[PDB]
Amino acid sequence: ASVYAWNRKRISNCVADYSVLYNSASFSTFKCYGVSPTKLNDLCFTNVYA
Amino acid sequence: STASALGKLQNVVNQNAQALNTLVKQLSSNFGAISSVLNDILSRLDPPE
Repeated sequence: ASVYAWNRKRISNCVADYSVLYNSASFSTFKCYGVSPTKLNDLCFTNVYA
Repeated sequence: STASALGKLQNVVNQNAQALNTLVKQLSSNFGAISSVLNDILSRLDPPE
Protein backbone atom coordinates (compact mmCIF):
# COMPACT_ATOMS: atom_id res chain seq x y z
CA ALA A 1 0.00 0.00 0.00
CA SER A 2 0.92 3.67 -0.25
CA VAL A 3 3.00 5.40 2.41
CA TYR A 4 0.07 7.49 3.67
CA ALA A 5 -1.96 4.24 3.89
CA TRP A 6 0.71 2.03 5.44
CA ASN A 7 -0.47 -1.54 6.01
CA ARG A 8 -0.45 -2.71 9.64
CA LYS A 9 -0.58 -6.34 10.76
CA ARG A 10 -0.65 -7.86 14.25
CA ILE A 11 1.29 -11.05 15.00
CA SER A 12 0.65 -13.17 18.09
CA ASN A 13 0.74 -16.81 19.19
CA CYS A 14 3.61 -17.91 16.96
CA VAL A 15 7.18 -19.18 17.12
CA ALA A 16 9.40 -16.68 15.30
CA ASP A 17 12.90 -17.24 13.90
CA TYR A 18 14.69 -13.97 13.18
CA SER A 19 17.90 -15.73 12.12
CA VAL A 20 16.48 -16.62 8.70
CA LEU A 21 15.58 -12.96 8.24
CA TYR A 22 18.95 -11.63 9.42
CA ASN A 23 21.27 -13.96 7.51
CA SER A 24 19.53 -13.25 4.20
CA ALA A 25 21.33 -10.76 1.96
CA SER A 26 18.16 -9.55 0.22
CA PHE A 27 17.84 -6.57 2.60
CA SER A 28 19.78 -3.37 1.99
CA THR A 29 19.09 -1.85 5.42
CA PHE A 30 18.64 -3.88 8.62
CA LYS A 31 18.63 -1.37 11.50
CA CYS A 32 17.38 -2.37 14.95
CA TYR A 33 17.16 0.27 17.68
CA GLY A 34 16.04 -1.03 21.07
CA VAL A 35 17.61 -4.50 20.81
CA SER A 36 20.65 -6.16 19.30
CA PRO A 37 19.94 -7.96 16.00
CA THR A 38 21.65 -11.18 17.11
CA LYS A 39 19.81 -11.43 20.46
CA LEU A 40 16.32 -11.55 18.93
CA ASN A 41 16.34 -15.35 19.14
CA ASP A 42 16.68 -15.20 22.94
CA LEU A 43 13.69 -12.97 23.77
CA CYS A 44 9.95 -13.57 24.08
CA PHE A 45 7.40 -10.86 23.28
CA THR A 46 3.68 -10.48 22.68
CA ASN A 47 1.53 -8.43 20.31
CA VAL A 48 4.12 -7.85 17.59
CA TYR A 49 3.33 -5.17 15.00
CA ALA A 50 4.47 -5.13 11.37
CA SER B 1 -1.01 3.31 81.53
CA THR B 2 0.07 6.40 79.58
CA ALA B 3 2.04 5.66 76.42
CA SER B 4 3.97 7.89 73.97
CA ALA B 5 6.30 9.03 76.77
CA LEU B 6 9.40 7.64 75.02
CA GLY B 7 9.33 9.70 71.84
CA LYS B 8 13.10 10.14 71.56
CA LEU B 9 14.03 6.48 71.10
CA GLN B 10 11.05 6.03 68.78
CA ASN B 11 12.25 9.00 66.72
CA VAL B 12 15.76 7.54 66.46
CA VAL B 13 14.44 4.15 65.33
CA ASN B 14 12.01 5.76 62.87
CA GLN B 15 14.74 7.91 61.33
CA ASN B 16 17.03 4.91 60.85
CA ALA B 17 14.23 2.83 59.33
CA GLN B 18 13.15 5.66 57.02
CA ALA B 19 16.71 6.18 55.79
CA LEU B 20 17.12 2.48 55.05
CA ASN B 21 13.72 2.35 53.34
CA THR B 22 14.44 5.26 51.01
CA LEU B 23 17.90 3.85 50.25
CA VAL B 24 16.41 0.51 49.21
CA LYS B 25 13.58 2.22 47.29
CA GLN B 26 16.11 4.22 45.26
CA LEU B 27 17.06 1.03 43.37
CA SER B 28 13.92 1.26 41.18
CA SER B 29 14.78 4.40 39.19
CA ASN B 30 15.67 4.61 35.51
CA PHE B 31 18.12 7.53 35.87
CA GLY B 32 17.59 8.25 32.17
CA ALA B 33 18.32 4.71 30.96
CA ILE B 34 16.05 2.22 29.18
CA SER B 35 15.36 0.05 32.23
CA SER B 36 15.79 -0.15 36.00
CA VAL B 37 17.01 -3.78 36.06
CA LEU B 38 20.54 -4.51 34.88
CA ASN B 39 19.83 -8.06 33.66
CA ASP B 40 17.40 -6.80 31.01
CA ILE B 41 19.98 -4.31 29.71
CA LEU B 42 22.62 -7.05 29.61
CA SER B 43 20.36 -9.56 27.86
CA ARG B 44 18.58 -7.18 25.45
CA LEU B 45 21.31 -5.32 23.56
CA ASP B 46 24.90 -5.34 22.37
CA PRO B 47 27.57 -4.17 24.87
CA PRO B 48 28.86 -0.93 23.19
CA GLU B 49 25.70 0.77 24.46
